[PDB]
Formats: sequence, C-alpha cells, structure tokens
Amino acid sequence: METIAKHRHARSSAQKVRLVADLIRGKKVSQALDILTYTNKKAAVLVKKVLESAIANAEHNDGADIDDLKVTKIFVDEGPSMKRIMPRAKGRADRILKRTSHITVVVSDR
Amino acid sequence: MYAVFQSGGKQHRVSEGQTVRLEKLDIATGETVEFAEVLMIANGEEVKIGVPFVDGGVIKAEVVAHGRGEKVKIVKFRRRKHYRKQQGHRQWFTDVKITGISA
Amino acid sequence: MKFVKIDSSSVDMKKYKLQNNVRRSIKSSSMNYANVAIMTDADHDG
Amino acid sequence: MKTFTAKPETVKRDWYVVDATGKTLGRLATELARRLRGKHKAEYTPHVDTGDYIIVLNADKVAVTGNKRTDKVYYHHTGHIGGIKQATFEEMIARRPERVIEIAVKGMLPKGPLGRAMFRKLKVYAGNEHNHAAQQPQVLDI
Amino acid sequence: ARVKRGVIARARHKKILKQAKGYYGARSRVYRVAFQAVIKAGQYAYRDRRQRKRQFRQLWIARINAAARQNGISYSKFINGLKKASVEIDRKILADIAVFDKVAFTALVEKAKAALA
Amino acid sequence: AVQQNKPTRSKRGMRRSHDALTAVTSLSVDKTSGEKHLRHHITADGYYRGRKVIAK
RNA sequence: UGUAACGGGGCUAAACCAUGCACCGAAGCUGCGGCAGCGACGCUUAUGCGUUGUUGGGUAGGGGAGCGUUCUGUAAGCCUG
RNA sequence: CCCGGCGAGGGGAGUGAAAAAGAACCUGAAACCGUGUACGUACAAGCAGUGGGAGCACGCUUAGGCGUGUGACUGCGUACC
Repeated sequence: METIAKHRHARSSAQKVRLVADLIRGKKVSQALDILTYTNKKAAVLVKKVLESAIANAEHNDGADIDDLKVTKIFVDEGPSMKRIMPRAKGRADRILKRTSHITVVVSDR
Repeated sequence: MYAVFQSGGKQHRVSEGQTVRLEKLDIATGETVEFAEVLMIANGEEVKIGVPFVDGGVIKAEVVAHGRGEKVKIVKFRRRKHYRKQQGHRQWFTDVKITGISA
Repeated sequence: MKFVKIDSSSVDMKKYKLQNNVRRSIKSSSMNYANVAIMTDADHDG
Repeated sequence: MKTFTAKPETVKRDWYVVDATGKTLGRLATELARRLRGKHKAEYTPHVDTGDYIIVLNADKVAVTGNKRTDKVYYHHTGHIGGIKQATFEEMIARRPERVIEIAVKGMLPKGPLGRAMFRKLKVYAGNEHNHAAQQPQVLDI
Repeated sequence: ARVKRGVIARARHKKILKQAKGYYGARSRVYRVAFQAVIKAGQYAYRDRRQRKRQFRQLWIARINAAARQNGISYSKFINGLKKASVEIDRKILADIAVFDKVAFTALVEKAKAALA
Repeated sequence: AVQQNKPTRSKRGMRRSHDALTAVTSLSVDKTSGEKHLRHHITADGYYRGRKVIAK
C-alpha cells in the first residue's frame, strides 16, 4: 500500500545519499532501520527519520499493517544548489555550490 | 509451379495466388494483365527455354493498387566548400495477385 | 507575509563576477610578468 | 523478394578429415579455408559461419617446394623492449608442428570474431590418430 | 517591427533530434552535434543505395559458383554456355533456385554443357 | 592535468562501481535482554553477553 | 623501436614471355519508372500536347522561382470554455 | 490529527473549478540529473554511423502478415566550420 514520504531542501549531495538508498530496495522495513541505525553516515540519520514518518504516516492515515510491509520505490533527485564563494590566491574567487537533495520514499506491502 | 518473367526490366519469381510489388504501370485498378515474357516455368517436372518466352508460355495476374512507395531523404554535402542540398523522393509501385499459370 | 528567509546567494554572485573581472582584467601580466623570467628563456628569439 | 539468408539454428554442419602427407602447404590451406568459410556451399551467408568441421592429421609429414624448409621464417614479437624472435620452418616442425597449418590458415581467413570462430572448427594433429571419432569423420581427400 | 524567435527554433531542433533518435551519447541529445551526424548519415545512404546492388551481385555469384562446382562446373563457363544457348535469366532468380530447388538448377546445368559442347 | 576532452556519464558510472557500500548483513541477539547489537560491541543499555556493567 | 623494399597469407607456379577464349568488376552505357530546364514541330495557340532530341557535378560568383514568424487593412467577419 | 527536535520538511483532513493554483506560489520546454521496464553487452580494437542482417520482447491484428523497440555478426567508411 501507499503512504509515501519525502524530505526536501536537505543539505547534502544526492550522490552521497544515493549510496544508502542502494542498501535498501525491496527490503523488509524492520531490517532497514536495523541496517541504517548501525550504518555510519550523516545521511542514515537523515533518511531514517523520513522512513520512520512514512510508517507513522500510514497507520493513522491508512490501514497500517506494518509487520507485512516493504520498501518499493526509493529514489533521490537533486534540489537547488546555493551559490557561495571560497576565495583563493592571487585575488581570484571561486563559485562553490552547496548542493541539496530531495528525497522520496514509497513503502508498501507489495 | 513457380515461374519467372519480366515486368520493369528486372525479373521476378512467383507462384499462384501471392502478392507482388512491381513497377508502376498504366492500367485499370482491378482489371487484369498477361505476360509473354516468361523466362522459365517449374513444377514437380521442369520446363525451360533455349530462347526467351518459352513456346506458349503465359502468365495472368490481377492488378490491385497503384500506391506510392515509402519516402527517402536524399542529401548532397561537401565539407568546407559551402555546398549542401536536400531532396526527397517517393517511388510508384503496382501491387498485383496471380490468377493462374499455364505452359 | 510568509516569505522564505532571504537568499543572498546573488550577493556572493555579484562579488564573484566583480572579483573575477577585477583581477582577471587589471592583474594584467602578473602571471606573465612572473612568466616574464620564463618569458626571457622560454622564448628562443634565436 | 528478400533473398534467402542462413540462420544459425537451421545450419547443418559436418565433419571431414585430411592426411597432409605429401601435400603442398599453401595449396592445401586455401581449400581448408574455403570449406571453413562456406564458399563451397549454396547457402553461404558471409556474416554466418557455414563451414564444416575439419580434422587434419600427420601434419609433420607435410612438404614444401624448394629451399623454404631451411629458408622460410616465422616472426613473432613479445611486446617487450622491441625484442623479436624468429623460428625456421625446420625448427617449428621439430617443436610445434601443429602451429604451421594452424598459422597459414589464419592469414587466409578474415580478421574479427567470425574468423576466430571458424578457426575453432579446425583440429590438427602431428599423429595419425584422433579421439573425435564419436562425431564421425565422413572421409575427405584432396 | 520586432520579432521574437523562441519557437520555430525548437521546431528545427526537435525535428532533427527525432532523426537522431537511437544514436549514442551526445549525438542523440545536443543539436550542435546531431546536425552534423544526420547530414553525414544521409550521404552514407546516397552512397549505400549505390553499392548494395554490388553487395548482392557479388553474393549471388558466390551462391552459384559453389553449386556449379557441386554439379562439376565453374561459374564462368556455366554462364557463357547459356549466352550461347540464349538464356537471359538474371543472376538474382538463379541463385534463389540453388537454395530451394536443386533439381532445376542441376537439370539446367546439363543444358550449358550440351550447347557449350 | 588538463583533461583534453570530457569523459562520459557512463564512464564515471563505472568508476563509481566499486565505490558502492557493503552492508553489515549480520547482527546478534543478547544472551539475556534479547536486544539487537553488533558482535563484540555493547548494547545501548550496556548488556554484553548477558552481563550488566555501565548502569547509566 | 619490431617481421618490414610483394598489402599479408602464402606462391616453383598462384612468377616472367608468347597465344587464345571466357569471366569479374564504376554512380560509365543500356533496361523500367519518375521530376525539371531548353528547341521545332501543327494543331494548340500564356495550351494540351504529340512529340523529338538534348541537357541537368559544381566553389567565387550571376540570374530565376519560392517556404515560413511578427505587424497592418480586408475583419464589430471566421474558430474557439 | 500524525511523523518530526513543543524544528525544517512532510503526509492526512479541509477550502477552493482546479492544490497537475500551496508562496520558491499561470504556463513549466532543453541541456543536466535519477527511479522504473523490454532488449543487448565481460575473446572483444578505431568519428561510433549507414546498408544488410538473425535472434529476443511487444501491439496490432488477422489467422497471414504488419508495425514498434533492441540489436548479436558482416561490407564500406579517418567529424564541422
């Protein structure tokens, strides 16, 4: 069943985040949380908080049924890139990009 | 039963009751045709020539459609010489069906 | 009335264009002036 | 119409054998390549391999015309320093005779996957015996 | 009066790219590239439509020359016997016979030798 | 340096093959509490092999 | 730098000389079909044609015929929730 | 109301013709980035295509084919100004 969830305007690079996603696809719910918890990245905490919400976003808003549940569609799509300067030698500046990644999670029994 | 003949100056092999797409002609849509140009005939036994046609060699078909062929894109390009060109084409064809065969 | 913060990225932008054109333009032959020593050897006037 | 073209599934291949004793090298291999390429059949498709399995035997007995036995040379390079190695026809027979027929055919065949394919068809032996009987060698000579 | 071109440029580009559908990488996406890829593709066509008639007519011969030898004669002499026997059959239909019907082709070869004798 | 021309997206896609993460794919269950924890590492509550230590 | 001064295999003819008959092979010629330009023809008679032949690679360049965007009048009309 | 740090962001409910009108808020193209599915790809050398050309998977249909996607193998071929 549906009840997706998403996080937007995060501060992180979709590339980085995109590593965690591969570790969970088609997988049972509970395993992920166990996988993410003992995984070490700045993103695991981030993405996990979302996934935690999708479930809670279900039972209140729909038929619940956690013990039989799955992660079907997860993906990442980059968001805005903020523009900043880090100066350099000789007087030249450089445009640096703080990159942001939208997130989407689809959790279903099937 | 398969035989052979000329139509547009290029030969075709054929059997009874099957369609063929060949060069444009001037005819009625559904009327009929013949051919005295048969080069060879075949069957469980063989009949062929030492001279064109055969003897009484004959074929009969029934015209169907005059429709136009599928488009082509034609180009002339020359690198660095400031010359390029574009041309299209569609080739006429006639579709027929074989009525029967005879010696 | 319900506006999103203020995005000053355009500030660092205008500073980048301004900073980049300033040096890149008036810095002149400093890369080359320094290269000038190199310029006096790498040349081979023959 | 659309002229006929062979299909791998519909292919029918076959086995053949040759005794190279007394044969002339070059004039032998050309026929061996004709077979493997399929130009001897009616259905030949250039992008398909219609060739028939061949088994040479008693290659060491092969002969050549003139002084090429002590003259004709083989060359191969190791990809090192520029170092090169050469071996005479005489030598190669006393050591790796199977290479000879296994080489000359290659130069007479196309480069690319296909030429490597039909080359897999061929089997050579310096002796008069082969263990491939089960597939049967309906005999051939030339 | 003033003119704005934002639109009929899309037309051109979109058209081209459609013809560039399937090509690899930047050649199927950017216009500044595909434009020279298609214009080059065409002049292979204009070049190919010429030579395919060479490809088949060097194939059809190869088909034949085998079967001839399979009947114990060589391509060249086989033809000449027909031209002496007054047979106009094209090489296209002929080769097609050797694949399907062996009889006629076989039964035919004796013709040449007969007249060519 | 000076890349003479730019690589593809497919290329770098291959460069990043081995860069992929490897999952732990193993956990434990406490000899008493039944909690989930790594091998050789303590539980959040501090239980290690059924023994209580930290009590914090 | 590595066979290396036959393209390579390989060739005592699959080399050279002489003689001869076939065959292959170009977008060349011919065959079928189509488009356009030019000229005479007699009708036609800014036109059907009948044809009859012939032409039609092309840069700098010259001439001719054209596609399509905006705006204006035709339009207080036409299409359109 | 729920998740969430008595955040951000989000999902429900609800308004509203329309949240494919939610503040960054009419339309929302391309480069660029990703998920998903069919096909192909780990003995295969080079403007990356074209011509041919299996096999595979689909949608049609008719009942025998027609189409779309891919594209194994092969001839040729060294971009633009």
